[PDB]
Amino acid sequence: VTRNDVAPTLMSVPQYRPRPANPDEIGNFIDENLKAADSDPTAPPYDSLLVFDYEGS
Amino acid sequence: RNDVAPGNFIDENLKAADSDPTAPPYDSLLVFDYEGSESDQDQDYDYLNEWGNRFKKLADMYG
Amino acid sequence: HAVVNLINYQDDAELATRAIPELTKLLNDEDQVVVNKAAVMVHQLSKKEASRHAIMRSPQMVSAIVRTMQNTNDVETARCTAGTLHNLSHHREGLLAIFKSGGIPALVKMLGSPVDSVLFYAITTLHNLLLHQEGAKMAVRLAGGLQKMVALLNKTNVKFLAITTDCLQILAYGNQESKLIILASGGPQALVNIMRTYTYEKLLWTTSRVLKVLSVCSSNKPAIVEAGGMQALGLHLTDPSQRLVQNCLWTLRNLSDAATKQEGMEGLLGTLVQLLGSDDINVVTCAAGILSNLTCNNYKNKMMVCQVGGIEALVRTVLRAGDREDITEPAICALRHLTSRHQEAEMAQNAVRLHYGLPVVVKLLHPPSHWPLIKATVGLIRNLALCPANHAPLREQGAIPRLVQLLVRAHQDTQRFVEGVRMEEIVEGCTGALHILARDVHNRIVIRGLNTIPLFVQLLYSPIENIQRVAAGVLCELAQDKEAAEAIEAEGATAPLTELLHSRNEGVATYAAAVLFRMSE
Amino acid sequence: VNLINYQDDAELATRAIPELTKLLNDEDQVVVNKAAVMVHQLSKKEASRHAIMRSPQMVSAIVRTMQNTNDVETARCTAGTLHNLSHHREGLLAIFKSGGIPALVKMLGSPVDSVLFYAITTLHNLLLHQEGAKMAVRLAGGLQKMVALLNKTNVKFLAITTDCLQILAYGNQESKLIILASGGPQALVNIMRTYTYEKLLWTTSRVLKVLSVCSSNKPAIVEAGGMQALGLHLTDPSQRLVQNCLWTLRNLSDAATKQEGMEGLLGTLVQLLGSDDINVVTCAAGILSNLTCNNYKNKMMVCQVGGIEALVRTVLRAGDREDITEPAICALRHLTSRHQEAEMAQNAVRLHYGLPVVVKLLHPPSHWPLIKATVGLIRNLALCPANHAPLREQGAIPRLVQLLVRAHQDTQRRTSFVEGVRMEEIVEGCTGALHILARDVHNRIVIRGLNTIPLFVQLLYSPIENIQRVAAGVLCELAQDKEAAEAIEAEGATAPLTELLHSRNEGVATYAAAVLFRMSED
Repeated sequence: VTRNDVAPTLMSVPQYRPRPANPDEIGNFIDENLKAADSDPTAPPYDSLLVFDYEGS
Repeated sequence: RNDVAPGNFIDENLKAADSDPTAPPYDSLLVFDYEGSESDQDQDYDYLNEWGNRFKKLADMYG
Repeated sequence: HAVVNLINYQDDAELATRAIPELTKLLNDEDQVVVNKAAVMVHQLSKKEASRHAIMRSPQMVSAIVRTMQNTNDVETARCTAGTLHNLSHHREGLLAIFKSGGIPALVKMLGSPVDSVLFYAITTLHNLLLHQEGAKMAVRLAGGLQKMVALLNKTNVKFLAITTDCLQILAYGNQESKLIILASGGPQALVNIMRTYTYEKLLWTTSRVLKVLSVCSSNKPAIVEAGGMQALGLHLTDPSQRLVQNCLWTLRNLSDAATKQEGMEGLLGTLVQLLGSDDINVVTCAAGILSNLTCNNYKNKMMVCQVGGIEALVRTVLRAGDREDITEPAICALRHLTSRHQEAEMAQNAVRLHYGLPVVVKLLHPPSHWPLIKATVGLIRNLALCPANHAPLREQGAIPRLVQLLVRAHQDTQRFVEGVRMEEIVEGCTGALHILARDVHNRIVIRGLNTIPLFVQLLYSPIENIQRVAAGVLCELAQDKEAAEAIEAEGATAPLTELLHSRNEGVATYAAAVLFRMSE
Repeated sequence: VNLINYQDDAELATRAIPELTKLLNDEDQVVVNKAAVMVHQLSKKEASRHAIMRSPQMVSAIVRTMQNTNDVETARCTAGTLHNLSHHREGLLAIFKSGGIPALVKMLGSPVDSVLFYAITTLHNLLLHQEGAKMAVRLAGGLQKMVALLNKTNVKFLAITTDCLQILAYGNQESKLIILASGGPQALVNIMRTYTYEKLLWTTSRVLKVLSVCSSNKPAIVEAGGMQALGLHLTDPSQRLVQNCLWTLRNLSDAATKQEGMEGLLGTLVQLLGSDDINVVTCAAGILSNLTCNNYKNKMMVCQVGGIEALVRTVLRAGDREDITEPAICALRHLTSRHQEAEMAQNAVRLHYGLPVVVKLLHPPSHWPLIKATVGLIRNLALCPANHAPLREQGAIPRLVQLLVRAHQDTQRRTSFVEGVRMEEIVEGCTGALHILARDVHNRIVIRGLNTIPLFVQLLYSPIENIQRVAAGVLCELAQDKEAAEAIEAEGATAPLTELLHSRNEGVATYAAAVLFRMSED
């Protein structure tokens, strides 16, 4: 039939720092925070499950 | 099958409105109406001869 | 010999044909000692088949024998006359003769004789008549036999009782007045007594049948129960005689609806649960029905049935049953009763699931199932929902989709008693269930996810104080979520609901309140 | 003399049938017993057998005798009698019409082996040839008694029994359930791991196969150790045994993702991918697909037993056959993400010459389900920098953009599902593969040269967070270059990205703030 996406049972990885004041540093704030978004395992594509049901005759 | 019967004050006087024994659905009966759907080889009649005269004719036949 | 007999036959016969007239004339005499003697010879002749036929083939002879038997004051004579009839009683020719000669009323009268031999003869003859002579039932009935026969139920001869009770069965069958007479005569008690006193199979069986024929009566039913019928009949459920067992089962089932307050039902309740396992579907079907009724509004019985494993037995009953609604309905109702208003009701709700009841239960909601069964199934589903552990399962099986589907067809009709069930119940039924299912978040979603609110609120526009109560509870549960709480007032919620705050239903109120309340937050 | 003594003994039988009957009806238990023995011996002679088989009153009395009897001999006799009778169609119909099934079923509870054997065999014949026998056996409560018999040890008995179980279970839910409720899975599995009698093993697997389509037996069979037990036979010579296990294994597969100790199985499956039999390969590919879904230990193990190469070779050999390629490709996708061995697998696909065939599946005839899967796989393969160039040179970028455009136009013309797949997925999927692809400067150039920027920006206005994510994400990768950055700014991305900052999605906001920064970053 149709497939069903399955959420990745994480092993914990999220980690986004909050936007700091002193704009003289909001520039590197992104560099590291960005490396995080690229790492994020909770983003598609998700693994999928197809459900077979052949009973025969 | 005839049925047979037995500001947050809201969220606590509600816990009874849910657990009300005198509330539906009730049990019920179902009346059933199924109804479905001497041997004797004794030829001894001699006693007839020892009886009244009114039995003469009989005694004569059966001994 | 191969012929000597055949020669002596026609001979002894022709001789009898010659003797009858004389014996007739004698029986018609005024000197009762003559008649008394005559009666003796007649009885003797009646013992040899050749002599016998001559008598049967003689309306005057038989007529005389009858009169004499009923007017005589001599035991020895009554013994002979009645015995004679008894013997003729074994030939179709004789049964008719006895009948034409007015023997039935004379025989009934004999049922009053203190002499045991006369009673046996008499009852046996009537039995032969009741079984093979057209008119006997009505004649015996009209003659006051019923009262006479019930009156003999205090006798102890099992064989004699067996016959007497079978006579009652024959007369009581599908004849209300007869059954009413048997009652007015104290039959019920006398019968139950026999059931719990003797061990003769034929008598128990025979007796169980009169009870069966008596159990379909609105009047006798209550009596048999007060007599101790249920307990009594329960005693034989494990007898090796399958005919005794099936008959007790039928009777028990018929009486079942009236025994919902009887006690000492532990012996019975146990076996019945056991009987559900029988390889005989009819035994199961009966047990199922009996269980259904006995678990109706009697927390004590409910308790017992569970303690002995009724839940598994009933669930499996449903599974075996399949499409046979005559089996599923009582079985399902039994599960419904067993899953509420009693200590172990919590555990029951679990067991059903634990024995894979849910899948099939839900399935029974869909066709070919009928309304009487759906109404039952629905109620069972609702009770199964009181258990949180069943919320997910019931959803997965598709409970919600179909419930709502029913509520719709059901409602559209409470506008414009099908299959026996009145739709107003189906409405109160489905929504009632949905109400409890609504307790689970994911369900609420699925519930409103089918756009039900247009209906629910509109169900406040119902006079049926109960249909109301649940509609408020569905909302009271659905409004617990913001996105929905608003979609409720977006149809005209407060309007009716406000009023329903004054309703005389301690329920409808508390609900109607929390509904508006949350709705605006 | 053989056609002369038949009608003789037959007629001679019709001469004793009636009496024998009355004897079985006799009250003296001993009379009956002896009588049963006589009727039994009589059923051996084909002649007599037809006389009994035609005497409804005799049959009914035999059945009755069997169920009510207490003589282990009468039991065996009456049981046998019914059996010997069950070989002719009239015997079946006879035994049937006279309520023999329920009696037979009751007998399945006998401690007398001979009786059991007879009973189950009679019933079997009935199931196979008597119209109405199945439902009758279900009503009598046979399933429970039958599963209970799986406790036995006579292979030939078990054979029959399981086949009865199979016959009654096929397409019947209540039955499948009852089998389950009675611990069928555990019994069936045990057989599978204990006996070696082909016929039995095959039959038992056919039962399992039938149960495996049930939502309630599925988990049970898995939990009963079904996956592994079934695995034990993927090498057997009996192709029928093997194929049934494969089928059963595939139906169970979705419910076996959290199962431990699957090395062997996972191992055999990989091997089987090299079969000549399409059915075998297919099932294998299907099983591997599911088994590698969100189970990292499984993924790691497959990569370590030659899975990537095997899967690649299969996809290669399968050509247009999507029954093989979709699960295979999905497997490869699963194997290329979220696990310590992913990187290896990413290079593995390439080092085994899969990139070409993979990029190719992005083109017709390939259907949506397959394309979706392939896009996803290409995205993972793109995580490995050693795949950018090779992947680029296979013309994947131009094609992804094509699918992205068309699919997206579809999601737009539906404002004024296909083969299951919904274009919005293809949008997210393709934009996502371009986002991870946009890591190579050369690729950034190509993606940009296809005039994709304006479209990406548009996607920022998408309601679907994930699309928003990849759109902003690919935009971020491009914007790391001046011209690109300004071309983007000039497209009006500044406005939408700004608001995507107040997005509840961490990744989304980050990418947004990144572009807004990359743009203005002199």
